[PDB]
Amino acid sequence: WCYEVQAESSNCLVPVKWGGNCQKDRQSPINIVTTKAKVDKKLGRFFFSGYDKKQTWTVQNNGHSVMMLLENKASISGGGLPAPYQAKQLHLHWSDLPYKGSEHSLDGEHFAMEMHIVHEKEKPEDEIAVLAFLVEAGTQVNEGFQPLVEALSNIPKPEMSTTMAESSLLDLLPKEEKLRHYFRYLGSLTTPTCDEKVVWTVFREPIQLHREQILAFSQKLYYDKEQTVSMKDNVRPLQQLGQRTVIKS
Ligand SMILES: CCN[C@H]1C[C@H](C)S(=O)(=O)c2sc(S(N)(=O)=O)cc21
Ligand SMILES: [Zn+2]
Repeated sequence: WCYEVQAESSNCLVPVKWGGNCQKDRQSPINIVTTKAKVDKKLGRFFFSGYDKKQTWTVQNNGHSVMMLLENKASISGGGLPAPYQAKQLHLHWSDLPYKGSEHSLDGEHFAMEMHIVHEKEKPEDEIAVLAFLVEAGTQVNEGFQPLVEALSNIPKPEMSTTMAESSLLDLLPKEEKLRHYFRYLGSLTTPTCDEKVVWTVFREPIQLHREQILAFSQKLYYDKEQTVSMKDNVRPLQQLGQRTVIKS
């Protein structure tokens, strides 16, 4: 399987031809019409555990994205979730243009990147909880992202792995006060096999990176071990909401 962009220069199955569960009815990502999302008072604050601890994370190019291995060293609870969820991995989706790098959209507005923090239910439509943050260009270098951005030139090819300098997950997120507002729905993984087992949370507040930090991703990373196709536009096309609803805090 591949993204649309990889087909043009392949030395593979494009998104509209993906099999498995990818052609089903409760798929992700979606466009969120914010006025159509109903406030649900049960969507309380998230509580984070291990997000404040400095770690040296392993980060790897898996041929589709760059992925930090979180190795169960952090967890979340609250946020209307039925149970705590263990953190498994963090990865991103991006482009090199400001309005075609996110997977989800808000009222038709797209962003430059989207970051996905993937967690698994501690014990189904909510086996996996993904925390989704939308990214745009701001005025300044986001210092919290510097260890990740700095690591990228050490994993230019698929299968490569490196160790980031000391950093926390908290360093990557908005101020906690700004995480109170989010959107919630049930959907799928955004890559094959597209399993309908994800409870999604899309935070309303964008993260800001400097333009140069966002461009680093497409400038330093490659889809192929021949380094001829720059990694970008790793974005699944929008899927239909159908008879689901979106709720918000
Ligand atoms: C390369 C895609 N990997 C898949 C399977 C992995 C086992 S996972 O962590 O479940 C996961 S989370 C997402 S996303 N884009 O919906 O957040 C995709 C993936
Ligand atoms: Zn993702």
